Amino acid sequence: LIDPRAIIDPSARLAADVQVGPWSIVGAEVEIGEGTVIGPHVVLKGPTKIGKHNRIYQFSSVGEDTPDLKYKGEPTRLVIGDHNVIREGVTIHRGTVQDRAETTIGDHNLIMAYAHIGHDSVIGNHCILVNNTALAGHVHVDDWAILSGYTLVHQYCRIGAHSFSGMGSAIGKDVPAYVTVFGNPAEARSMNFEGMRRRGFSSEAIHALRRAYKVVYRQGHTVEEALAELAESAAQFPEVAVFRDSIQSATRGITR
Amino acid sequence: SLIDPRAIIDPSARLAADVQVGPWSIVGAEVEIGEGTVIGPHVVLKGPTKIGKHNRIYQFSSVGEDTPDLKYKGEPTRLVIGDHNVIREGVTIHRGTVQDRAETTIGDHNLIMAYAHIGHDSVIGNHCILVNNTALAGHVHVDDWAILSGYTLVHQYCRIGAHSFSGMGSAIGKDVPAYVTVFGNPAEARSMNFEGMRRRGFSSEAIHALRRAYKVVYRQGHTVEEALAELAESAAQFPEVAVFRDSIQSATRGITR
Amino acid sequence: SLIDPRAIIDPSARLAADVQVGPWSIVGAEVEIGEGTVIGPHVVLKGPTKIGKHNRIYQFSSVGEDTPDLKYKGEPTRLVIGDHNVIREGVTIHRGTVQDRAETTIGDHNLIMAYAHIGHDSVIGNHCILVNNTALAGHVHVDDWAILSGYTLVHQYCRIGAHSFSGMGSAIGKDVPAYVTVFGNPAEARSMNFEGMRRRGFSSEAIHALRRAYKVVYRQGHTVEEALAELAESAAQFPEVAVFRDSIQSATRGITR
Ligand SMILES: CC(C)(C)OC(=O)N[C@@H](Cc1c[nH]c2ccccc12)C(=O)Nc1nnn[nH]1
Ligand SMILES: CC(C)(C)OC(=O)N[C@H](Cc1c[nH]c2ccccc12)C(=O)Nc1nnn[nH]1
Ligand SMILES: CC(C)(C)OC(=O)N[C@H](Cc1c[nH]c2ccccc12)C(=O)Nc1nnn[nH]1
Repeated sequence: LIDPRAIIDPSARLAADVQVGPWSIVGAEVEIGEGTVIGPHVVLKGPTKIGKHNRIYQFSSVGEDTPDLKYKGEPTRLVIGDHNVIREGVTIHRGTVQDRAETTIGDHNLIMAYAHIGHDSVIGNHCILVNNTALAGHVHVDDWAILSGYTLVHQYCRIGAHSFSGMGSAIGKDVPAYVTVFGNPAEARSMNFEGMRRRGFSSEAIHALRRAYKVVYRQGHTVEEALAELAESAAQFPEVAVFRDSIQSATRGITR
Repeated sequence: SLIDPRAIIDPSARLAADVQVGPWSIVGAEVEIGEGTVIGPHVVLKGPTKIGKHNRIYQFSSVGEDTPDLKYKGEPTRLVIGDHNVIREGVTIHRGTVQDRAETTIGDHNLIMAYAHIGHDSVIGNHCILVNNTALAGHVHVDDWAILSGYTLVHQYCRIGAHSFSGMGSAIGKDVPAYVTVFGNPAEARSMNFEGMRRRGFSSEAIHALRRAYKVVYRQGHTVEEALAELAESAAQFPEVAVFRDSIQSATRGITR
Repeated sequence: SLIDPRAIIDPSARLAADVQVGPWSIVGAEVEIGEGTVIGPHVVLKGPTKIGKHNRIYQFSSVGEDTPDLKYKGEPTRLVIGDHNVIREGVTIHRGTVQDRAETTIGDHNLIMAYAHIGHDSVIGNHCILVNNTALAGHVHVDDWAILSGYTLVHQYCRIGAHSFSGMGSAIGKDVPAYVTVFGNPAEARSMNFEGMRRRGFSSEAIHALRRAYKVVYRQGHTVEEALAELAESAAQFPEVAVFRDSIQSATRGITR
């Protein structure tokens, strides 16, 4: 199971069932949960927790220090939940003390080749980061979001649930939930209707969201004006509450 | 010896005469490597995969992996690489899918530069150049002598025409006709790869006919059907113009404008 | 032992006494590493290459490979890296070509982040930051304190001026004068790196002269020659404005407007 050409540190803690391929390093204070397959040529540094039925592909560096000059050797964490797929050459950095000292990844995420998850970034669940997506630092990606290949996300930006970025997008402002964004700089186009139909959203929920988009984007309203209009549609439909909450929590403005 | 003893060579792998495998490389089950092919160190080959003769594959490359685009994979899907190809550091090439071609296909004399991605069921021809971090989604066809500048992104099902050129950071969402130069995200047609025509020894008459051929398609408000009819005569006279017309004829999903 | 036994040290390699090399790293023929330098695991160092003192080179990096550039034909060319440089994961640095100066040169105190590329015959000075996946094509000069944000692409022969800044995903096809801030694909001149100047402690008087110097080049309908002639006075008075004027004077591909 543990290939004899792998270096497993004494401090490491590997649940039974765990596979580690040859020439992989499981470093000091790295936990791995049952069912997790670590590939060949993987560098795991801690303090790091990895959950269950994860797959980490060759040439990935999971749990290294941020090179960001605002990090001076403090003991910070990286947590990864269950049923994640981390592909070839992904880099995931641990937190910094300045924020919450944790980089966090939930469950059922698909992180494609050469993606970068910067320090203190929070990834939720069932997210897809397509090839070479780069999250700068303190980036929050809520559940089911999809970032197309070579999507760049500025420090501290929030990526809403069910949001979609087009290929080569450069995001400098929050993307509300359900919103599709394209280009450099990134601009709002539409709602992720396919994402809603994926979730078996009621036809009434999809209509409430279709309208909610117009309130925010295509009706000349300010953000405070728009939050007021959405407050009843949000009280009625939980799906709209997600959209409304993503705009409310966007203190640094929304992607328009 | 040619096979470094720190490399893992599966019993089912077939190595031909003059093959080199550098240290800590994996030659997985049902990988076939042809005559004089050099596998660097830290290379992962996964099968079923057929690599031809006098190829060079650099460190940190993953050649023959499964697409992550499916969660439950198919077997057997194949990867076929021809002769005299250069695959540089950190390149990812995915095998085909059971739904579509069941094969990713690369021809001969191609240069695939560092960290380029070739997605499931894509077809590369001959004498192509994929510059650093070019990424092909899935079922992309790159025809002979196409050059994609670094960080070019190509959407699923798109055709890259022969002798075409993409500018750095191009995001191609529709077919690029033969010879056409495209730039930006989203990609826009600018001109033709006259530089590339001269290097292939194209007659100046064939180049003048291709310049007029660009105007017919792009600059004179014609339907594609009208463009094809208007090009028919030039196309009969010059094989070079026929390559252009044929690339436009085969675009079901529209051309890059 | 500071040399991991699983590492490959070519007999012809010249390592200072306290050099570290992690497991499964290759220090090839005619590679020299100065005192304090830590090489991580899974690094390929190829020569002829000189690395100075107190450098750090992370896993999956390929430092000193031949350029795939077709004009190179296996000639004996060099890479030279100075002291106190950080080279992050999967960085690729190519040696030079005989057509230029047969050398790729990196100075001191540079931070080169994950999957950056430094093409043949590139010259990087001191205190530069190349953020993730920055790609320099070839013969690119990046002068002191320049910051290039992630996925910045730089065309062959482009000069990146001192204390210059490029935004996320910039595509630089023309020279970036010193202090100038550029964004987007293609790169556009926005203003000057005042944030960067103020922080490094530039004089109020100097910043004010650079602001007017910016106006002169960009905002007064002057051609480059008329701009340089107008700059003559302030260039004469202020060094910072001389660096600016000089970076314009040495621009071979034009300047980013
Ligand atoms: C550049 C590259 C890497 C070759 O392709 C992509 O970036 N992504 C595709 C879509 C895609 C791939 N896997 C997925 C899984 C779930 C949902 C969508 C996808 C795409 O083409 N995105 C897009 N379309 N228009 N603009 N950007
Ligand atoms: C692609 C990726 C990694 C997700 O994002 C970045 O490139 N981040 C940079 C951060 C940065 C700014 N200055 C620095 C100095 C040293 C080190 C890092 C920086 C940025 O966000 N660049 C920018 N700013 N405005 N537009 N693009
Ligand atoms: C992103 C990176 C790696 C830093 O540079 C490039 O993409 N380089 C290409 C090189 C090139 C130009 N002409 C060629 C012919 C044959 C073969 C390679 C080329 C380019 O620069 N492409 C372009 N030019 N203008 N916009 N994009």
